[PDB]
Amino acid sequence: GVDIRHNKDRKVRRKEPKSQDIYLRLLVKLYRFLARRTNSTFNQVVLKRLFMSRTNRPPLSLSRMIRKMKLPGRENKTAVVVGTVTDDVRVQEVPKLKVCALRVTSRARSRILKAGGKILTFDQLALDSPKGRGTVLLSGPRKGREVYRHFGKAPGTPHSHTKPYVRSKGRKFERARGRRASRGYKN
Amino acid sequence: PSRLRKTRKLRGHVSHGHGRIGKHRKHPGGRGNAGGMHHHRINFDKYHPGYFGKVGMRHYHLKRNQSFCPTVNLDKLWTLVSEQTRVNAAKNKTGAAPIIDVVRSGYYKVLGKGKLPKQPVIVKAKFFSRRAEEKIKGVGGACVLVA
Amino acid sequence: AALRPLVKPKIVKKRTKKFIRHQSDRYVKIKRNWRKPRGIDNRVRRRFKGQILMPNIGYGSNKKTKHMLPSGFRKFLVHNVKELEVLLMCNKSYCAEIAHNVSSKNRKAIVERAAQLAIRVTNPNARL
Amino acid sequence: SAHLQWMVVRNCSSFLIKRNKQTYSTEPNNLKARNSFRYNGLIHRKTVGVEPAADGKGVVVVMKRRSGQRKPATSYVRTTINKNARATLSSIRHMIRKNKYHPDLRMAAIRRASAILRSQKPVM
Amino acid sequence: KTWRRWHRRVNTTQKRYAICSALAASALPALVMSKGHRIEEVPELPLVVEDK
Amino acid sequence: DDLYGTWRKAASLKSNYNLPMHKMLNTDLSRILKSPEIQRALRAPRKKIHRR
Amino acid sequence: ACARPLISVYSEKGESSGKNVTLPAVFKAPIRPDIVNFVHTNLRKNNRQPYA
RNA sequence: CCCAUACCCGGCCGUCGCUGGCAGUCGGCAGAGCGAGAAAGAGAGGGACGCUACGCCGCGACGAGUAGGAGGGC
RNA sequence: GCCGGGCGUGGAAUGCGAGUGCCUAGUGGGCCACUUUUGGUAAGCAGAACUGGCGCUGCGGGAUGAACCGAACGCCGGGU
RNA sequence: AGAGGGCGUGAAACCGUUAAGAGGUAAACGGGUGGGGUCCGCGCAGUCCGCCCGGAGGAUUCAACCCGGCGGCGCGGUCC
Repeated sequence: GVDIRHNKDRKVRRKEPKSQDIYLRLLVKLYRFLARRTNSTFNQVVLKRLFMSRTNRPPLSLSRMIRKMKLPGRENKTAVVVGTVTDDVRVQEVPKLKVCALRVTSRARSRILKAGGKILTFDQLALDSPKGRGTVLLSGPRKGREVYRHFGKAPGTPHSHTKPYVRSKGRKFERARGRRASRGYKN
Repeated sequence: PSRLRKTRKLRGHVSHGHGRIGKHRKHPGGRGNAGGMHHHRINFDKYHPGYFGKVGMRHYHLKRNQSFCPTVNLDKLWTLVSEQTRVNAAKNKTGAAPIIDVVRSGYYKVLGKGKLPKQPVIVKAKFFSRRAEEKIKGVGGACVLVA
Repeated sequence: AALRPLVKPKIVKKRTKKFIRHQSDRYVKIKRNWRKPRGIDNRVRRRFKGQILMPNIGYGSNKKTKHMLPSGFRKFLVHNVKELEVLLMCNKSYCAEIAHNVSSKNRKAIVERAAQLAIRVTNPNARL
Repeated sequence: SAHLQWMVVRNCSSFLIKRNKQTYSTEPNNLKARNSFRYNGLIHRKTVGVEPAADGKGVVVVMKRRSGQRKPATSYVRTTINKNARATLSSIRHMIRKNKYHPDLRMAAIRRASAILRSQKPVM
Repeated sequence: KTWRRWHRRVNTTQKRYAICSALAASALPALVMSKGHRIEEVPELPLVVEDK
Repeated sequence: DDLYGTWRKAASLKSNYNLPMHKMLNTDLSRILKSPEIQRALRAPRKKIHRR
Repeated sequence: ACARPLISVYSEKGESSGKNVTLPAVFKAPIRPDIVNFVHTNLRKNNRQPYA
């Protein structure tokens, strides 16, 4: 008789990707090796991020990484992002880049490579930098999905600016009693 | 796949995943969206505020084509023309500014949502905002109206 | 004179009797195959003294001797002579077993071929 | 490539057979017939294969040349060996050890050849 | 009921993706063996014959 | 080369199709893991087994 | 795929003629069984007859 | 002095944890180590087994269960 | 309210990795006991507080026993 | 005909019979052994495997060379 609780002794985390993609499953075979035989904690983060679901590795825009690479103590390092690099049409000039991502959209290749940049894949990243030396590990906006605007405290609550689920928006869809001070009350 | 569904794992278990005490009866709370002002009052206040009541003017014969005005921001304004057009202006030395016909692309109103590259344009649109007019003027362009 | 295995370890089983379904003796509609009782008052379910035993994972045999025959081998079903060339490199670990529906003219080709490849057969003296 | 194609056939191939809690591969040039990465014959660019001789006396050793990789008609080279037991073992040991041709398979291919030679030895 | 959803639809790019992955695996002389095909003697795997 | 095209020459007989991209160029990690670039950045294998 | 090899056309009698065709780039596409097994087990449902 | 499914000791099964270890099978293009209390360099001027990596291996700790939930079913 | 600069003996003992977000079933008749306690002559009565039980739980003991005393359970050998 | 005119296969409940065993706390069951059958083990003189020594044989016989063929690697430090 031991007085403990087995409620949360099984840690909930991914230990291998649910995806059956063999090219993804080959990368994990490569980085499982690099994570445990190098003391570099960079590879442990990349290993953990390869397991994650698509909703946990959101796309990195092209202008976001430009915004993060124009920071001072940089511009020689390499851009490493486990998600995918989409092209941002609302930026005009493109500096030359050294990018490593899982997947690059067709327009974002042509716009990067036209600027004399360089696109890398994760097998070529390990060849050029095994321990992750001189790289900047980035991530797209994780809570930028439309879904999180419904989360939080429920709507119809004091100071709970949360988007409700409505089948269509209009003047006669959730503009009455809970919302107008003239109709009953409001929050 | 019926072989992946839950009912395959409920075979043998008596209540079939619906409890012995509170059995799976036909309709315990009523059919549909019932009890709005009644025994389901809390659910409609906590998750659908504003569901009950009327507001506004009843417009009878709404013809959606009249109120049609698809806007375009100034951020993606140059995406309406080719990259050849955008480069041949910064290379041009006569000050010759390209004309962007917005209506041709499909939009009507121009709103100014961001920065602009400093080279003049003459946007042939149908509606403008105030701030949108400022950005185009301040760059050095012109705002021409068309119907 | 037999084809002795690699090593013959002392097999030790935690239980040798089968598990019977609850009340499988009192009825003929209740077959012997184990079904976990889910009744709310069932004695067997709530582990009373002197009842039928419920199979746990605690009765799991040793992994060193799991699926091991008394002869220190492990079975492998075989349908034709071509499915024997697999086992010519596991001679001291895996025995061969000719499948049921293999005819009598094909059984007396497998057994002596399995005598050439030195693979043990668990049902050699077949229909014959 | 080799590591790639293994993922495609690790669990779905016409040479794989699973039953009785075991797993086997009936591939031609797969000594030990094991469903393994090392021992698969279709996967790698350099494979070793030891089959019984066509008459029933001796062994043939199958090596795979490196030139023809997508030309299967000429890729595999076979050399029939019919010598004594100590000489046949030393001949297939030198083709592996003194050619650097899957040196992790020398002892494994020696077992298979010895097992074949003992089979071709007269029965009691 | 007759109005069970029988037919399924797949994106046109994935339909084209599957043709790419199918043709490329018909160029590896190892996957064609594992599919069963007795081609242990064919001269070259991406077998091309004359227009005659 | 006209129904699917190369990676730098889009397919002529499709609307705007082009081949899919590769998620990793150098596929065989065997030739990778035995490289001097990797093998210099690895701590020594602690393979001496420790039983109770 | 640092290069695309050269495939030889075979004549009607089995010999290899003088001509040589460049290996098309489609044969170098990624090998995705998961997509092939997805697309195949969703296009096989479109020839299906109803029953009720 | 007697004995419980409790406690100690030992075996075996399983789960959980160490997000543990192993691509180093590096062989006459060889030279067999990384259990070491102490932030860091065995640095250059003919030879068993193995590793279905979705595999294998080592340590600890833990194990009741209706309604209910999930995972695995060669 | 801003900047800027300087100070770690981490300023009680003990123990332990935490934080955080989704989706969510069942339930919404309970019952018993030490102590406190209201109505009632009282009740295996009705109604509460606190904690633990039973329900969902076998086991050793109380001959017998939903709740008491001990003690909570993978399958086994030895000891206690 | 162990396919005999509602006739392919011919299960269970149930019944008849034969064979075996038992029989005053209804039967049946769990755990533990014991006895008895049943067949099986094709059990009954119990291991092969290398390696070296000793004694009797028999081969076309080893090493090293010569010619032909095939293969591997090449940092040929930089072959065409």
